[PDB]
Amino acid sequence: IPVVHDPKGEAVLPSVFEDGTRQGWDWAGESGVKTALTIEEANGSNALSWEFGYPEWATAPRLDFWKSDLVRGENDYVTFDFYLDPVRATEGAMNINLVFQPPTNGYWVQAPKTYTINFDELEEANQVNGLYHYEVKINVRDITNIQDDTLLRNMMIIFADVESDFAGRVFVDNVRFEG
Amino acid sequence: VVHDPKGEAVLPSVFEDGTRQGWDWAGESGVKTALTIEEANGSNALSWEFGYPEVKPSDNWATAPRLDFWKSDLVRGENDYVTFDFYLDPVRATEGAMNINLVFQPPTNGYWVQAPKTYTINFDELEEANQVNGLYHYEVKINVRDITNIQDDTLLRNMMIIFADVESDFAGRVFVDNVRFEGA
Ligand SMILES: [Ca+2]
Ligand SMILES: [Ca+2]
Ligand SMILES: [Ca+2]
Ligand SMILES: [Ca+2]
Ligand SMILES: [Ca+2]
Ligand SMILES: [Ca+2]
Repeated sequence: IPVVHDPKGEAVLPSVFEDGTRQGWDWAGESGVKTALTIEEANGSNALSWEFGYPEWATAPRLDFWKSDLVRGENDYVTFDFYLDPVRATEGAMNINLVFQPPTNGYWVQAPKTYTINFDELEEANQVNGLYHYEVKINVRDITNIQDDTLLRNMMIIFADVESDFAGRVFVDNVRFEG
Repeated sequence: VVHDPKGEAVLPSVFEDGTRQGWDWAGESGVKTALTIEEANGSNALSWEFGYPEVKPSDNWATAPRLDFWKSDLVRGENDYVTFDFYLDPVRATEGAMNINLVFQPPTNGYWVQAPKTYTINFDELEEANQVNGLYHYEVKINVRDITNIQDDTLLRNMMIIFADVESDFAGRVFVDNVRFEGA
């Protein structure tokens, strides 16, 4: 049978994953990873979670969130808590990028700046018994091609390899816009 | 500050005529130090020196060198990548990384399109990089085929290259050579 995710639920922000569902989160059709998305505990709260490892954006997990009334408004950032529990992580890095697909902008605008996690610097990261925590914060005020009322349609988060050996489980929680 | 002669915009940019072949600092560049032509790896290259500050602005591009290249009839064509040779000769590089991004400003797409994939250099991995006598050589290759908001004939107007700090202590001289579009 196909991979089966936990129930999808209804798209809501902030996404907190406390109702047993993915609160509208799913794989993008073009995701390089389509493994099971389940709700798992991280740092005392339920979180969206999956496992994967990079060979060898083709190998990159790409999460997707569709919501009809998604607009930037007066928000300046998208933020989320991100946790990693590696089985292997000793070299390279991971780049996290944010994309929206406004129909008025050819179905693609990207937050200009990349959020980078450097696996050679894990012993400097916030951590509890092999669970590493990053407060991912990506500036969306800096997107000039949209206005505050532009219908964004869907948000994608891309987790791309940078010559890493990462393999393990990851967790996403508290996805929200912030001023 | 005195740069070497700007020259005329030529692509591919090989820097063999004693000029910058049209390359300059973007107005928003965080570094505006002398841009000169210097030898790297047996060829002449566009070069500057700088170091990132220890205090990191929350705007992750405020301290980034930003090169800019204006040319008429700047188009992707059937090419899939922008490539260049990038060299670093650090005096300090013990931690962090550098993110290289590529931006064009087509008037038909809001004066801003960006290659989706960042090219990242990890300073913790210098011992694994190609080097000769302290000069590290990276083959920067950035996919532009994946920009869906341009077409092969879209006038791009200008190209900038942003060299952003990722929690690094880099200080030293860098070199850029052989900037071009190329096919997959
Ligand atoms: Ca939660
Ligand atoms: Ca582990
Ligand atoms: Ca040259
Ligand atoms: Ca110091
Ligand atoms: Ca080369
Ligand atoms: Ca040196």
